[PDB]
Amino acid sequence: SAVSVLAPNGRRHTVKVTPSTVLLQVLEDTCRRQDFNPSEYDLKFQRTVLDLSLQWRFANLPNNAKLEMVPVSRSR
Repeated sequence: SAVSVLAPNGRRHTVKVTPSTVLLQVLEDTCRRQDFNPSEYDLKFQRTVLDLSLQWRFANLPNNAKLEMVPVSRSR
């Protein structure tokens, strides 16, 4: 399994995550290294929202699991 994050700011980065790994840990990890906040950033893929409370084991993401990056505070 692999996850991809396409930043609309012109920044395209892909992060390989596990299908059993919580996006929270990945998002938090990438957010930590990428010094980013969820309350200021939101992730969504197709018809599935990508956030912290969105586990792959549930949100069921695609192989490269490509997610779209969007500035904001969680889904809503």
